Amino acid sequence: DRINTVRGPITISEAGFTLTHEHICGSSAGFLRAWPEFFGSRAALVEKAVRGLRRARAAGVRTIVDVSTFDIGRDVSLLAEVSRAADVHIVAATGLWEDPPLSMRLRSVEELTQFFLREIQYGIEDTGIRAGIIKVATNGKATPFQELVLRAAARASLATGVPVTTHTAASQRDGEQQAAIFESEGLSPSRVCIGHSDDTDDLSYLTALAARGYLIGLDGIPHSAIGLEDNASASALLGNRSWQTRALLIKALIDQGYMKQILVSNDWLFGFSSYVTNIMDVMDSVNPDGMAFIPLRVIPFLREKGVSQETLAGITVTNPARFLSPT
Amino acid sequence: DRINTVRGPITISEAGFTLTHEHICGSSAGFLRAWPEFFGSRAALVEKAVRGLRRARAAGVRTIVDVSTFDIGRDVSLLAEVSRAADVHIVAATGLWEDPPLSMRLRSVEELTQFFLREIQYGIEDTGIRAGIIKVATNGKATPFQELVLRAAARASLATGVPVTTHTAASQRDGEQQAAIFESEGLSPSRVCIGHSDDTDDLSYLTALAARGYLIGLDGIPHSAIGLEDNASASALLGNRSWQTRALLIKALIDQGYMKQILVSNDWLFGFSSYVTNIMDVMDSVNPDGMAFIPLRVIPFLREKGVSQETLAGITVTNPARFLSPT
Ligand SMILES: *[C@H]1CC[C@](C)(CC)CC1
Ligand SMILES: *[C@H]1CC[C@](C)(CC)CC1
Ligand SMILES: [Zn+2]
Ligand SMILES: [Zn+2]
Ligand SMILES: [Zn+2]
Ligand SMILES: [Zn+2]
Repeated sequence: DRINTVRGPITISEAGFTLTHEHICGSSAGFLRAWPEFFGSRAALVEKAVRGLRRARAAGVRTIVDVSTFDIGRDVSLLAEVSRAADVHIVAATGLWEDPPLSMRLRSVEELTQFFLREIQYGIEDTGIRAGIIKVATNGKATPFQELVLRAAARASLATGVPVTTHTAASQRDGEQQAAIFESEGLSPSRVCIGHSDDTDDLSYLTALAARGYLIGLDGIPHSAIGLEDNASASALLGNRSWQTRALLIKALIDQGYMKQILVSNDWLFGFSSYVTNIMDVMDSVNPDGMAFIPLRVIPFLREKGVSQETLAGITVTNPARFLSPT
Repeated sequence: DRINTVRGPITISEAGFTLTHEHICGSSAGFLRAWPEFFGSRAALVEKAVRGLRRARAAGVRTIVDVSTFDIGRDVSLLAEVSRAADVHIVAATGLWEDPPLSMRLRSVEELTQFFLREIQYGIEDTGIRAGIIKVATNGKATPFQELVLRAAARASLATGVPVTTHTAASQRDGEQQAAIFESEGLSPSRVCIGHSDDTDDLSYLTALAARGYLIGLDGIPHSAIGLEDNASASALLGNRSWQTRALLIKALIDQGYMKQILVSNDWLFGFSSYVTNIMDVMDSVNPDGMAFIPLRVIPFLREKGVSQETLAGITVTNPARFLSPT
């Protein structure tokens, strides 16, 4: 009956309009602490995040799910500060992404389960802030360690009811192996969002996942390097498909009967140290609306394409609440 | 005229008997903060380190150089606590080892130089504690990023006078490429210790480095899996050469005229999360003396083999002071 946020438990009705895959800062463990000048300063990063979340709140957003893990450099004290100043709920994540250090990569499935359970059930570091989601990742066929991470995420979710959300290389159909591993541990697909699924146009892949009961994360809608001229690093990161092409996948899944299984987000950030220098400036030039892009641009676009206000409210309010509520 | 420690500047004469390659904890960035239970508890790790350093101090040690970097999970607040409780000076390190995260691996040589200079000239995180050595690493041919790290370490040392110490795969003669890169930046070999050099018996490699002026780090003397039965992970980490075989390299370099260029250490730790679970228990069974192994076992061994007290005092007191004193 309660979702954990960086400011404590909230009721399901308090979540409201929820972006289910976002980041305050995409970094690495300990990096903001050791090298804040990379972001100008910690205070500058806080100010940029607060301004952005305030603009998102003005556009209707009430909650974001920050799916930054330990190895994305999640700083829940930073999240708590930004959430208080902007009056936007923030759900924090446990799990591991694609850059775990040796001290994680050498661990067993049982050890990883203990760590994920620590952050869900006890707290993150010494903050008492508890994670409300488990984030995992593959980029193609799972490494042996990533198989353990997926299994540990399933075990932590089975013990707590907290959902799992994934990073995929969608064009490699990673979600199929992720699903197989999750189901081998007994995890219900209704507890799992297969993310970055808007990175592919393969409807046979997307509907294969949705038919089994998975939630489908169409979470990078504004990610596009169309127009960026001669920027190889931005094109490799953002792709050459338009935001409209990504957004139309929302309509496609609605038209196939999966409106209750769609989760939509921007996968935006306010600082970004785990990629090339100045990528944040490039991304901000692509999408000045930042996290407000979903309510300000995507929802009107889909309404114009014939999607009802009621269905879009179900996707942005009802589905995230059903997903995040521990079950 | 001063060496920076985790408790502030000390005079050269205060350093005394110095172990030049040690670790309080071999971990990963943020790991002790996020998962202290891996070590039992933070307090248990502190207590184990204080007991060990007190036993080292009783055996004659006055200073250790903790060559844990950012990506070894260096916690200078932990080092400061242990150094105060044990009355042993601890010199902290900057640099990067073999497990840098994406936020480091994507950086330029200029950016890395800024980061190393930050930790030497300003402070580590928000602690005001300044590093007194720069640690770098290769395992075979340098990766492109490791080339940048070596160059940035050279630049930081050229600006500050602080020395550089390296991790090598000694049997692959890494020190030769490390030397080439350092010298291409104008760094004096007298500011560089090529470490893990006791991992090889190749005198042609060791003397090639010493002839150019490098300091030679014979820093893992008690590392041996001889006697360990059927432990593949311990054998891969520690090797099958005896501690006596490693220690006799000290005598070999003395006999070749390099007594002033030898640095000796244990490469010991009190916690170790970046390898297999329970490796610390295995290592402690191999060498119950821990960091006291050099004064309690190696120095008497070399005296029995004909090395003078005066030469061993030069190696353990004079050489570390000459190396660490900024120049
Ligand atoms: C909201 C109304 C229901 C549809 C039209 C699907 C029938 C989607 C938009
Ligand atoms: C101390 C005295 C000098 C030697 C014998 C090298 C001549 C080493 C031991
Ligand atoms: Zn991702
Ligand atoms: Zn993301
Ligand atoms: Zn090493
Ligand atoms: Zn070491």
